[PDB]
Amino acid sequence: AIDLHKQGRVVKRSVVRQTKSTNVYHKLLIKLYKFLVRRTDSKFNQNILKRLSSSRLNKFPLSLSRIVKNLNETNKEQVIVSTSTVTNDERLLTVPKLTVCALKFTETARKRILAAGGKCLTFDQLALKAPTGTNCFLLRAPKSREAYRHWGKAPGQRGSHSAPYVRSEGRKFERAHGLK
Amino acid sequence: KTHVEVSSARRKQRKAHFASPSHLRQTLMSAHLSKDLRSKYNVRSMPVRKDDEVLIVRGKFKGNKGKVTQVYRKKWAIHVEKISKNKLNGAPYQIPLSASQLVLTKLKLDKSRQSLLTRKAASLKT
Amino acid sequence: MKHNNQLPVAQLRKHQQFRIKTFFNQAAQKKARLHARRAQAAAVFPRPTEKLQPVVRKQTQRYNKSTKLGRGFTLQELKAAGISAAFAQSIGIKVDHRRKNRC
Amino acid sequence: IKPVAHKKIIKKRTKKFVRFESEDFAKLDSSWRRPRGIDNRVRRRFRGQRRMAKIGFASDAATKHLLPNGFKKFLIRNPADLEILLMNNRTYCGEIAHNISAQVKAALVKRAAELGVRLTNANAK
Amino acid sequence: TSRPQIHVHDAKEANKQTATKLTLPAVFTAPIRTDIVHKVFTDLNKNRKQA
Amino acid sequence: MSQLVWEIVKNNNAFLVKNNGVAFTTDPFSVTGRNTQVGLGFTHRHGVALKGGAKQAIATSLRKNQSHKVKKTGTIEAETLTVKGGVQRVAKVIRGRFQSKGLKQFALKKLVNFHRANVRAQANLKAESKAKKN
Amino acid sequence: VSHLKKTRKLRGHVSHGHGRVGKHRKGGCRGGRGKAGGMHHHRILMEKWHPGYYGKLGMRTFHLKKNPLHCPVVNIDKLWSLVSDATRQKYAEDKKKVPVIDVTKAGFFKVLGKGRLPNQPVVVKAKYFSKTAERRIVAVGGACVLTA
Amino acid sequence: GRMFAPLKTYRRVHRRVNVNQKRHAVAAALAASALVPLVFARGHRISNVQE
Amino acid sequence: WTESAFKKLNEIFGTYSTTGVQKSGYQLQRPLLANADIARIINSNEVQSVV
RNA sequence: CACGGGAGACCGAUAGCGAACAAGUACUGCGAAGGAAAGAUGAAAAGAACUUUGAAAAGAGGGCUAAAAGACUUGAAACCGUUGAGAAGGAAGCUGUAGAAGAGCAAUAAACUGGACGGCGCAUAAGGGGGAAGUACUAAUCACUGCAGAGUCGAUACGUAAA
RNA sequence: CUGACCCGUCUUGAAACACGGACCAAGGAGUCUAUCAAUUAAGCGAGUGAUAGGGUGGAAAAACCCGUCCGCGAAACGAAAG
RNA sequence: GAGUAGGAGGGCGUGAUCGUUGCCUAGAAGUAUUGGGCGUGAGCCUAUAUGGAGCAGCGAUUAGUGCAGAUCUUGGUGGUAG
Ligand SMILES: [Mg+2]
Ligand SMILES: [Mg+2]
Ligand SMILES: [Mg+2]
Ligand SMILES: [Mg+2]
Ligand SMILES: [Mg+2]
Ligand SMILES: [Mg+2]
Ligand SMILES: [Mg+2]
Ligand SMILES: [Mg+2]
Ligand SMILES: [Mg+2]
Ligand SMILES: [Mg+2]
Ligand SMILES: [Mg+2]
Ligand SMILES: [Mg+2]
Ligand SMILES: [Mg+2]
Ligand SMILES: [Mg+2]
Ligand SMILES: [Mg+2]
Ligand SMILES: [Mg+2]
Ligand SMILES: [Mg+2]
Ligand SMILES: [Mg+2]
Ligand SMILES: [Mg+2]
Ligand SMILES: [Mg+2]
Ligand SMILES: [Mg+2]
Ligand SMILES: [Mg+2]
Ligand SMILES: [Mg+2]
Ligand SMILES: [Mg+2]
Ligand SMILES: [Mg+2]
Ligand SMILES: [Mg+2]
Ligand SMILES: [Mg+2]
Repeated sequence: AIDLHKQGRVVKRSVVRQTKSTNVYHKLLIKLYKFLVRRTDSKFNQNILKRLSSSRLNKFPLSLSRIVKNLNETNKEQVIVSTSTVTNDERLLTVPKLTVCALKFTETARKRILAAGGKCLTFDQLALKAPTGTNCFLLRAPKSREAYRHWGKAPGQRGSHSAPYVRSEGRKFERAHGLK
Repeated sequence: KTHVEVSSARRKQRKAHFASPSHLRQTLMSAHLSKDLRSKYNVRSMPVRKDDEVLIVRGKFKGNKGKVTQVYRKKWAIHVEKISKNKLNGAPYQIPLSASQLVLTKLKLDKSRQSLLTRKAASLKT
Repeated sequence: MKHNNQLPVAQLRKHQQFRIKTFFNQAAQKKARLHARRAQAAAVFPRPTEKLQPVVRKQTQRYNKSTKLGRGFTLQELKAAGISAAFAQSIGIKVDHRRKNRC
Repeated sequence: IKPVAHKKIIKKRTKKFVRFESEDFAKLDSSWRRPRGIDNRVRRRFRGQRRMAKIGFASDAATKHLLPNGFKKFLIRNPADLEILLMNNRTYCGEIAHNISAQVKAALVKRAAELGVRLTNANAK
Repeated sequence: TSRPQIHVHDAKEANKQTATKLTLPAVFTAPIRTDIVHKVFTDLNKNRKQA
Repeated sequence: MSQLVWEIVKNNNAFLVKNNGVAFTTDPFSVTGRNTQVGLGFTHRHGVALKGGAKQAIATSLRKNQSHKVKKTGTIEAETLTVKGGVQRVAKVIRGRFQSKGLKQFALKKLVNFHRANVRAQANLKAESKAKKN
Repeated sequence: VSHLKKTRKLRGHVSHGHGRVGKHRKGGCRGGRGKAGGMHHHRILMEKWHPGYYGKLGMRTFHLKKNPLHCPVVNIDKLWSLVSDATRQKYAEDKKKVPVIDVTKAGFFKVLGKGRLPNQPVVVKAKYFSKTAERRIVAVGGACVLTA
Repeated sequence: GRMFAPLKTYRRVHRRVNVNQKRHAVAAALAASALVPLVFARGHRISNVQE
Repeated sequence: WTESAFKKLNEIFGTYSTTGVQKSGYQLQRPLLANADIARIINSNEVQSVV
């Protein structure tokens, strides 16, 4: 008998989600990056693996405007890789020359990036280009969603700015003085 | 099958068969014609009658040939002369037969028959 | 009544058992409509399927920008066409007597 | 006759695990079930009671699924399965299904002797 | 993704390629995702039922 | 491919038979009866089928890649060789087609066992024709 | 469906995970049916997750007609995104005449400025404009036109 | 006596698939139909078939 | 397949250059990996130099 | 709802309408009203001839039949009788460990692999030439990518008052 | 030889002088419809998706194409004028 | 390496549907077993006997899917007891 927490069987939450997707291709891409991860001591690949094993919802959108906004002098020559789907921002007027690598390009994002003199890359290609991730730029998109506003603090606790779940927005809906 | 109004249900058909009124039954129980007769009337099958000559094609009694004594439609039986079995007390009893296991060697001929045959041949060859 | 989820909105409060509607006829119904239409053509053969419909603007501020098929022609219009309502009707034209031209 | 190497096969417990109080009733069969009772002796590990089914009891991975004749058990459904035993001949023994008819049995026995395969259900006269 | 030319065979003859050689359509290119076949097949089967 | 096909057919293959959670395959070209990338002949490149004929002749079937050609050599599944030397011939053929150590061992197994098999079969066919006659 | 559901894994556990003490019972346990006692024993619920549920707000509309209140909004940033690329480029190079964008045909009525505009000149035909919409439109080298 | 949940007519059996996924499905299906390993893997007998 | 069949296949579906006609804007799936051989990719120069 | 049609990821004789059947029947209630149970011998009655003992039911012989399957398909459990092997001084059963007796067409066992040689029957070996098919390379050709003339189809908030 | 109270249940407390259970077979209890949410796999993405309905189609209620509107997102804050 | 209430992960067994691989008058299902074995366990395979027409595996789809109890339903039976 020993007094160890969780009996030394403590589960490790520090790990990479085992993905259940069914596109045979994700599983394969993943075989690839498992290789690159154990046999390459490059953080970049390990990173790619963690983020490609993401919850369907945990993959977040990259927009052309997002890329454009994050660009340094060196960011421009560098391969841009998002772990996610890349999409067009209709409100981006001129589109730079880009070599981008994502999982998925909205056909609009593709058309505009290509017709601007750009190149679209897939991770099997990226592997071949720079396994160490040399001169590569890994884009982590910003995280927004509606769910987030119902979370946080509860709706009507002191200083709660969180949103209530309501079936309609009207003067009559949870917009009237509560029972105070 | 081509037609929505054709019942494919086991139930409905079995029903039709066993619920068959006499006249339709006679049709349902019918025999196959001899090579000769087939050729003569240009007709494959014929509904059996009580005066016909037949050959038992299949059964312990296969191979025997004779006249049809009784068409007992209710019992679903055809009786053929000398197709009986004898009982230990010395009492004879007929042995029933399913038409579709018979073959028609010689028909009972008469006007109505000939007309039927004629219609069949008619749609057939034409 | 337990968690943070949105206040339910009762549905089955009355006896709905008597009040349910089922959509299986839909399958056959579509079909029926088809044949109806077709049998119309055949019986109407030399003539067109749908009778003549004028056009107007829609009735709402938001709909004004769009175009809509009217039920009938304005007597004013038949006049400028030179047709009597009766005749236009013998022709396959659709007439509507309560509609008026303000433009 | 093609045995392979054994670790000596060691069986942790022989006696079947009998469902509690199933000797008392006809309505109760002996197929094991785990007592949820609140008072339940067994569920509580009372000194003297059955030790209920446990994992410490699972036989070692090496001997697990080993026949007393030395082979792993392979079930013959159709003829085809036989042939598979060819590349596997030394590891497994054949077992011909009960649903397979006498003629097809002799057939598969012949085929077995040919493919050099061992048969547990083989007909001995 | 290969798009080799495919021979259009002749019926009258056991094995004869007609003079016609046709480059392969992209449909045959399409990724083989089983997920999508699965879901779709499932639901579409379900669509035949009578209540 | 062998990768994509693995993932595709690993579970649903029509050559599949299970025993106590051990998956075996009916594949004629299987180098091991068991269902594994390697066991599965219709998937990867190395697979062999062997049939007896004309007293020594082994029909060797060399799993061959999917082919669009001018002439059709054999079944799309594979290539078909009649070998009269059989055992020795096929042993060579194997040595050529299976470079790695294991695959060699396995194929060869398929051979030894195959052959002795075909020998017994011969004996039996003999006794059978002499049974039909006498 | 069915074989995924809890029941299957609950068979033989006697309480169906409803508890031995508190088992699964009728409305009394729900705390009364529906929105029952929201104001009383359910106070905490209502207050906490649907605050402002009970009460009244300002002005009754006896018959509210939405159709005439209908006013889709557009922002400056999406303007050039409405008309094709052909247009804005061809009049970037050509200063002879300037582009007219009808927000109307796109199904929008008021134009609000949101982002900023290319320095290339435009005319925009809309039902309404925001002080800033007009600001940025004019400053760009562009013009605002009132439609109905 | 009556059932646990007497079963109704209005149980919703039929499901509706997004067009794009119906299509993607048919596609990937066709894609599949083109490779020997797969159709052989389905149990079809293609041995004497050519191309 | 027929000729008419096989040929219409493309018009109906389309290809990574063009949309489909019959599907009126259907674009076939965009592959996740150009090359489905992880063999090629794990086993090439770039890979192993670094490995 | 009535008479018709067809159908089903329904049910399958304690299910399915209450009723697969002389079922809204038998039966009960002054009455309004209540309301069940109950389907499968066999391919064919060939439904058990005849002898014998019985007052009779029936038994023993004998026979039909693929089989008695004989008021009838299969024929589980509870319960009961017979036959076998055991056991018991105010109950029984049971975990762990050994032993005894009883019942047995036996599931385990010194076999298996190879070298050399012998006796038998069958095939034709390695090595060498050879080199169809295969893979790899590689010019000339050619799918695909790229560029792209002429015809036909389409699109187009480029353009015109429309063209 | 050593160990061995009757199970199920409610209870702080059950072998209880707590309740149900003489025995056996078959039957026998978290479903179905709707609603919102969180998570997981899918598709597409500033868009997305139809429904109704049209049009074709297998023997067949499938399927396959069309579907000017509509939903929901894309703008919010106000009782409201705005 | 304990565990009631409770939760999670894997697995056993049962209908029916779309597939795939097969078995059966040379005897399927069902049934009995002091025959031989396999799983820690749901359960399994075989043998013999009976039986006399249908069955089974594998991948999915779906569920009126697993009973010792509810003074539970219907039916059949005990001890009391000649
Ligand atoms: Mg310990
Ligand atoms: Mg408001
Ligand atoms: Mg006929
Ligand atoms: Mg009607
Ligand atoms: Mg055991
Ligand atoms: Mg669950
Ligand atoms: Mg529990
Ligand atoms: Mg007697
Ligand atoms: Mg018998
Ligand atoms: Mg007894
Ligand atoms: Mg004694
Ligand atoms: Mg005793
Ligand atoms: Mg004694
Ligand atoms: Mg003691
Ligand atoms: Mg007891
Ligand atoms: Mg007491
Ligand atoms: Mg009480
Ligand atoms: Mg529809
Ligand atoms: Mg909105
Ligand atoms: Mg059922
Ligand atoms: Mg027999
Ligand atoms: Mg099984
Ligand atoms: Mg027998
Ligand atoms: Mg299953
Ligand atoms: Mg039961
Ligand atoms: Mg019971
Ligand atoms: Mg009594």
